[PDB]
Amino acid sequence: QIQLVQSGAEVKKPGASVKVSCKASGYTFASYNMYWVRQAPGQRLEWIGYIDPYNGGSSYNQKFKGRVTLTRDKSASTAYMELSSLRSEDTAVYYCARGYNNYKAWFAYWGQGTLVTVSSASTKGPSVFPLAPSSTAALGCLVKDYFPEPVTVSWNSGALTSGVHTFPAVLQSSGLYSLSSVVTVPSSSLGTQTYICNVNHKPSNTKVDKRVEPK
Amino acid sequence: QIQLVQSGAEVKKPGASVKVSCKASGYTFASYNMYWVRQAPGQRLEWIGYIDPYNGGSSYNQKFKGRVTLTRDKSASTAYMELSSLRSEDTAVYYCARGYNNYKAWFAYWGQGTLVTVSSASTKGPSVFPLAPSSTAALGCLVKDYFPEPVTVSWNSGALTSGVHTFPAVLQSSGLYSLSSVVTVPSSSLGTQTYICNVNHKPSNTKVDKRVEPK
Amino acid sequence: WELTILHTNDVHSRLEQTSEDSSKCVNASRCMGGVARLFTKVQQIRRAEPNVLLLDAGDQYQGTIWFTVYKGAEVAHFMNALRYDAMALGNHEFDNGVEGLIEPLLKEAKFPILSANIKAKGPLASQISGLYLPYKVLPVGDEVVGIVGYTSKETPFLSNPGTNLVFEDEITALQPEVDKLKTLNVNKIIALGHSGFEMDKLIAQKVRGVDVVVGGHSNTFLYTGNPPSKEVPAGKYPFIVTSDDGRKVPVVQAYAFGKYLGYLKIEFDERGNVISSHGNPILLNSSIPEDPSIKADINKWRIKLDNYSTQELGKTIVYLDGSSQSCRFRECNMGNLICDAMINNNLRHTDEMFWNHVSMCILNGGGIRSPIDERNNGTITWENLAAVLPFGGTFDLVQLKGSTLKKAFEHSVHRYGQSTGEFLQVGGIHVVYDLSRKPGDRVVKLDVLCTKCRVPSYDPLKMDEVYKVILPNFLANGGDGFQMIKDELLRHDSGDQDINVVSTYISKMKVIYPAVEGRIKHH
Amino acid sequence: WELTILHTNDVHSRLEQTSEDSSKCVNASRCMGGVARLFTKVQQIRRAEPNVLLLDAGDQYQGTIWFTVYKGAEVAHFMNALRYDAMALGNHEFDNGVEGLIEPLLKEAKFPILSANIKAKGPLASQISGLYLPYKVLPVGDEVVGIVGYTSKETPFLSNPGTNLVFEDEITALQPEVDKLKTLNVNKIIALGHSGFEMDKLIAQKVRGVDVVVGGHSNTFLYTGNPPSKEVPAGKYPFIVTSDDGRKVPVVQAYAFGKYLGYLKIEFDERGNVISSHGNPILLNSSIPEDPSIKADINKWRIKLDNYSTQELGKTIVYLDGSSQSCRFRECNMGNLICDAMINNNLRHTDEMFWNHVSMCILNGGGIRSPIDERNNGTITWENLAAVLPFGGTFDLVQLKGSTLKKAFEHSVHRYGQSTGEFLQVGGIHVVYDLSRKPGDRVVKLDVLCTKCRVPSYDPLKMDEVYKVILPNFLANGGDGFQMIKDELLRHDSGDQDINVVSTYISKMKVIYPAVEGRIKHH
Amino acid sequence: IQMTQSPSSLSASVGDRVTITCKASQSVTNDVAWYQQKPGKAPKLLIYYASNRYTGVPSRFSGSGYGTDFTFTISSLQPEDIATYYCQQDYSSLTFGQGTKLEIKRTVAAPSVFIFPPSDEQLKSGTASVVCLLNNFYPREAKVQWKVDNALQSGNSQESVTEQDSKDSTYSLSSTLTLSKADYEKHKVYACEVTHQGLSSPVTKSFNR
Amino acid sequence: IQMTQSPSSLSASVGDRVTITCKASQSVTNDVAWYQQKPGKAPKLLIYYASNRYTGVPSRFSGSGYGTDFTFTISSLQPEDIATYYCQQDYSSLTFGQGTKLEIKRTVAAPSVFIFPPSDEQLKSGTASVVCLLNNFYPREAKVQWKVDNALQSGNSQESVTEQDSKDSTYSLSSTLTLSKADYEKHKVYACEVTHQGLSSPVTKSFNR
Ligand SMILES: *[C@@H]1O[C@H](CO)[C@@H](O)[C@H](O)[C@H]1NC(C)=O
Ligand SMILES: *[C@@H]1O[C@H](CO)[C@@H](O)[C@H](O)[C@H]1NC(C)=O
Ligand SMILES: [Zn+2]
Ligand SMILES: [Zn+2]
Ligand SMILES: [Zn+2]
Ligand SMILES: [Zn+2]
Repeated sequence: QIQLVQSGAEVKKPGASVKVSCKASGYTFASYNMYWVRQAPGQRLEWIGYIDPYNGGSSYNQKFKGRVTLTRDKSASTAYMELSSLRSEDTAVYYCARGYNNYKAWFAYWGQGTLVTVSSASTKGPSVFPLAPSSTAALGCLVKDYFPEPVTVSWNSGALTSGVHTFPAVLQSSGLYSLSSVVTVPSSSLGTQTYICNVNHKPSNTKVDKRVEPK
Repeated sequence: QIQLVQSGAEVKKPGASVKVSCKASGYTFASYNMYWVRQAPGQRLEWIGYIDPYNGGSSYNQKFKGRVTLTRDKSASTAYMELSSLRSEDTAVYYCARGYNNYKAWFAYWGQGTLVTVSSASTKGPSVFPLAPSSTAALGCLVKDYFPEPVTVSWNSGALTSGVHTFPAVLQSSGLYSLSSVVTVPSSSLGTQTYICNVNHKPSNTKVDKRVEPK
Repeated sequence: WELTILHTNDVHSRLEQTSEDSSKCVNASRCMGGVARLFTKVQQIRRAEPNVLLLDAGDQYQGTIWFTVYKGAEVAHFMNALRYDAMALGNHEFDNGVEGLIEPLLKEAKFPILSANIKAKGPLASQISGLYLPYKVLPVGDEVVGIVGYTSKETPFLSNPGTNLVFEDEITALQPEVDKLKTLNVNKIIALGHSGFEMDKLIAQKVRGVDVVVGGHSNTFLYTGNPPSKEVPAGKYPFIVTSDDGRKVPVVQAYAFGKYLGYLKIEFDERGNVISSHGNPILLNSSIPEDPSIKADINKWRIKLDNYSTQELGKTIVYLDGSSQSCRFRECNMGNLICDAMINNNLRHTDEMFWNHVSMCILNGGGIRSPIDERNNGTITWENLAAVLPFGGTFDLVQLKGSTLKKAFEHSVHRYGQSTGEFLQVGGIHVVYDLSRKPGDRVVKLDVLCTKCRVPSYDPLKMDEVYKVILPNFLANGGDGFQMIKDELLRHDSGDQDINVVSTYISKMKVIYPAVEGRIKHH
Repeated sequence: WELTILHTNDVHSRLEQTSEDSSKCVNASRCMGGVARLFTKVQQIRRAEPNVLLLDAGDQYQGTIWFTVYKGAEVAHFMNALRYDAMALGNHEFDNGVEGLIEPLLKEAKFPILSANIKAKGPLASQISGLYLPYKVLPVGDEVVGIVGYTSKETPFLSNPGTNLVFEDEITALQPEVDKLKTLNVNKIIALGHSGFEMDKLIAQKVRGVDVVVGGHSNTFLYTGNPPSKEVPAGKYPFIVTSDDGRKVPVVQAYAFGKYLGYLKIEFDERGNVISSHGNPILLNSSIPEDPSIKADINKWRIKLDNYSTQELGKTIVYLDGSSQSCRFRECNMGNLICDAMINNNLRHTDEMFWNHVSMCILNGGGIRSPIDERNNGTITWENLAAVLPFGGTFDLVQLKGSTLKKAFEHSVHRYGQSTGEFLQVGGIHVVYDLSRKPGDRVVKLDVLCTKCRVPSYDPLKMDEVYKVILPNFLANGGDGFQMIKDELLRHDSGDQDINVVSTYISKMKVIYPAVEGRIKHH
Repeated sequence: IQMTQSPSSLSASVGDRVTITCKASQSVTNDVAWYQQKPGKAPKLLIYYASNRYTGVPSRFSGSGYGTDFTFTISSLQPEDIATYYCQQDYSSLTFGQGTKLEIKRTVAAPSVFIFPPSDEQLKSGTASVVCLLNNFYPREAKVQWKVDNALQSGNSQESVTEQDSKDSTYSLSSTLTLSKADYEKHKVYACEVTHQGLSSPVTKSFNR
Repeated sequence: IQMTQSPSSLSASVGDRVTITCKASQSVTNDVAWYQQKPGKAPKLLIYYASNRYTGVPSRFSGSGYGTDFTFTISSLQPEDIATYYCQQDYSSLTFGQGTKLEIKRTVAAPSVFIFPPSDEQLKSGTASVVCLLNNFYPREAKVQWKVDNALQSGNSQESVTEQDSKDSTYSLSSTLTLSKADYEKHKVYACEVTHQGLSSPVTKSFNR
């Protein structure tokens, strides 16, 4: 159904290079140009470049002349975006996008995005703590002391969606992030229904499933 | 070149039948009518009949009411003439003939003839006697007392022809024929040349070779 | 004194019963003619009438496999079996030369064969002497009837008589013989011959002494009243001529292919003058049974012929019209097929510029000798084909100037209407005639198919341009009066055998359907 | 300000270089066109001229086995590789329906695709929304040029657009768009479209604001001076029209099959008014080398096509003229070939009284798409044939009254001279036209081949008589404006596939040599 | 070519007509597109060629303009429209606008306050985190004040507010008071006082270790 | 139909014009033929259709006539023409003429006379035959008279004359006097007297036992 699936979040030191992948399905990959754009915090969507996957010919935004290299594997229906000499300013969400047609850049199709964090700071896995309800009812999870972003929180493998509030991460004074994922559920369901918060953190390969229980 | 070859002389008793054959060569036998005629001594050429060899259909001279039957053997290119209830009046030379064309009876082609002799008498062989010269010169042979007519005299197996006079046979008072074959030769050759008369008589199977010498 | 004349002409090898159109008999119950049936009618007439004469006005030779194989021996044999009283020589009796006439026919016939305007010369004189006669006085009861022959003056151009036979003008040759017959006290004279209805009328008009004319050549059908079959009468039977000496002379012809038996009753006065004439040709249809003996004979002779019927060459979904009424008068679809067969044989892939070295074909109508019926599951056999093309000729390549070919097309129509053989069937030529015009100026349009072109298309004939034409050797040799071809052709190369060309073409095509598409147009 | 208008139209799958006649390239050294050679010329021009626009006036779709196999993906790909600036939709862009246009051409193109007089309806409206546009304002240097498309009003009868596409009159649809462009301060407006030289002339004259008309459809060749190849100019390049508002508007077309590259240099004043116009189509001959990169690409794509380039169907000894200059104007030998194959396919054995149930054939010249050359040892391959009959249609059997067929022949030539597809080719029919007569009354003679006959021959058409005709399903469905056929036909039975019928006949015949024989005649 | 969006941020009630502008530094013809972006997601194409609506986008969304001045409209503001809207040009190269954050005005809704004590598992690291949840409230203007006993804290604690709800159109606030294990195990009653427009008096939620 | 030939028999000189006729009882038109027949042979066709000469027959032979009156001519009589000529009709049935024997007139030639005594072999049967040979003479009119010793015999003896010739055109005569052995062995001198036009006086040839 025309889906673009990107490689997951990366954390790279300043000076390093990063290669983001974009797998296309639902149409003839080789027949349409693939765009690369990014979104840096409060900076506005910025074009990187585009590639013709038939011959590998690309056109780049002058801002990344000699820094970005666009490639593709035809047999794998995948487009690659490699950004070298990584600066802290490259901390952004990287997107691959395709047009409604091959003429204009009216991006009807987008990849989920790939967060690239350019830091010299050391990667740390979160410590997940439960937020037990005190005797309609609320309970949650405290995702404390982690680096870098992002962190993804699910409630019961991802099927419990109603009343869920996963709060934006806050940078502490230690240079570590602290996140809270909370859920409002009926009080009557505290002594039957189970609540498990599934915390994933790709850069440190942390996958914690915490059981939230009273008192 | 178109040839018609007949059966050979016959001698039959009154009341008997005779079948004369005629073998045709040089043309397609089945495609032309074959005629039959007879020549009796001093009685003029008389038509017997004709036959279409293709189907065996024949037209006959009314004179031979019945008696005469004309047939053929297609495979043998031979035509047959059978005359029954033989009378002494049937002593004749029988001929088969075919016209220049199949339209008119202009007999361009004739058989050699077949002598049929009708007699109630008895067959007798000739007695050959020499006719010795008396001292340009003549000598001969006397072919005496022979009843059946077909006789033939040759001088030295048939190649001495000059001066040869084979006289017509004469009926004696006994009912037997007497014939004389004579030859005129030079007198000078009587003591340095030989003379042999070869008398043949088919009906009695007589073949006499007589030596003619002086005095 | 009463005389019943029974007559045939242009039998053209139709020994066996045929289809209404002269072609091979399929549905026997609808079949006509044949010697077996003719015998029955002849035999019936001989029993009822006291003075009968059975006459043939020539062209017994050529027409079917019967002649191809038996070469005249079947003519002699079956004419002898029917007991013909006389026969005049036709032009087709010379198809196999003088030698082919002398043997089998002349030597095997049981009746006189006559001509009177044919004179032999040189070594032939003695060789043919007495085999054919100018006339023959025949006994009929207590009377005698003189039958005097004649053969078309045109025979040297229509057949192969050779150089030692001279064909004198019919009227000039006939007058002394008829005059001689009257001195021999013959007062009843029949002129039997093969020259055509126009000549037959001239003989009746100009030859003093002729009591009756019995003709052939033109396949003329004369009838009094409503005719019994598909043939359209040219006039009444008998056709009456008023002679220059003021006498009424009945002229007769009995169509062709032994379909009809010409029947003419004549009454003469004591002086041999025609005082009464009536009659009509007898349609020899299935009502008249075939003679069992003659049928058994025909069947015996038919075994040697069965080799030509044992294989299908191809099929036709259309009737193949090779009838003289069509092919000698206008464009016929058989003519078209043969010409298409003719050009297909000469496909030589040499050079660019020319799509093929030859695009044009011309075929005299007189060369097409039979139609082919499509109703026996459309099968065409070698036999079926051998009746259309019996002459064993070749289809040759010639180089003619436009003028030569224009003269050829004028000759084709110079005496149109007499059913003459010179009318041309074409291929890769589109001709238009105005027959109301004077002979020699009847062609009004003559367009020819191009060769020096990649797309073939029709352009007008240029008088000084040399064209390659496919044509029978007969025409290349000046046949049917095409003297301008023999005399003016620039090149002549002999080709393949006529019948082979057409069977090969049928076999390649598998299923044929030639049409009459406007190659030849009149007004 | 000077603009260089580079333009193509009616390329019709001529991706590879072709022979002078647009058929398959044999002798490469004498070969013309193709996208690899076009690229070279286009690139050379872009380097020398500052303001360039490369435009296509439709009909890239349908023509060779490139389209049969790649179904428009080769159009998108190679037009993107040449960097076309815009394309107007032609009639053949709907040959595979709307779905066959949307995918792949519309979604894969890297340039705008235009029409303006095409309005989508029902479910299609949202499905095609934004994929084709009425116009596009394009930046050319410091300036902007408005390009407004248009497609033949006749497309529902010529192709398969379906029922949810409405084709408005071109002049009525263009006026608001051009008027709108002038309000958006666009002073240089090009009308690019596929309607034919006559309509292009009317657009120039009647649509106020149109600076230059770039057309197609009619395969019009215009030239100023002595032309470089076999094409004969219909007029000068550019063709100057005087508008109803008194302006000189240049009108241009670049023939067809990518043989020529349209080249027009326009000089504009500051206000967007044409000061001058000059130019000529560029003959894309072997002097212009093929681009090695585009040639390597064409070769990569050519592999999937080769399994149809092999096996010989038969041979031809004549040039098979399937050129539109022939087939849309007069009798063409390819036309006669296809009709002969059509009749031959329908040979059905039934009824003594009928030689065959059907004898007539009619085929529109717009259905014959290519000639076949005889010079490569006369070989006819499936590929060669697929360029002549690319539509994958059927040859159907219809029952038509004589009047319906007479109306059909009147429609055939009602607007003769515009190179329109409705001109009829025939089989078993002999038609004569007098084109000097008023439309609807140009048929002076109409004779047809008989069916209820044993010998087929031509007789005049009877108005109330029902005739069986072999005809493509396209015409049976009322294509090319043959509404009287769809509406008045008495019976319709679908037949065999068009290409198979002609291949079978070529194979049966082995060696073909169709001629132009006079089936269609004028005055 | 620079794409400048004014209003930059705006609030409107449900059912309102909302108009947002995009200005191009030079003429871009009609080569403008509009996108809707929700927090953790990629932008969704809404309008292209300045006015042409993309496939399933509702008829209440529209675009207008030609060269330089562009307009985007929501003719009946719905709670699902809660996003940042971006304009884009694809005339010269490719540039985007800096966005317009759309927020919806709703009736005053009081927050449902909750107190969460630090878990025993957290007392391993040597620090204690006591969080206060302010669930589904409008407007976002809310005061969170921590009381260790009766002593008001003014150094520790970090606030965090969720993006407006797509259905409810409310906000949620999380405040986390952080002390060391020893400092925490010194005091008894920890409280979180909440002041908001929906609350008659400041609501306090407490617990004791 | 009867075919009657007058002259019936003839004698003419080499090379005189010889004309022979054939009369038919009824008209036969020209359906008449002529043949030449030599003794031991079959007839040879000479002329047919009354006037037509058959192949190879010499131009000196000719025929003429029409119905009833027919004529056959030899314009230069040759010794080879020595034969019997027959006419024939094939008009109604088939009938022949009774013939015309042609003999040639030559100069008088005397016979060479010879006497042959009876052989000793003949004296076994009891009878004696004494032959007299008259070799090559013209005309055939010759008188042979036997004298026993010297009584004239007028009971016994039988004459025999050969057919004319082909070259010489002469005749040969044989006379055979027959007596019994006893009657023969009684007399001494046996004589044969010959009287002919070529002999001045009757020539006598004798012998004695
Ligand atoms: C034969 O023809 C005659 C007319 O001459 C006709 O009366 C008869 O019915 C025909 N017979 C057949 C079997 O056709
Ligand atoms: C190509 O066409 C031009 C223009 O007619 C001509 O000058 C040139 O010779 C042509 N080249 C070839 C190879 O035919
Ligand atoms: Zn004839
Ligand atoms: Zn004839
Ligand atoms: Zn076209
Ligand atoms: Zn078109």
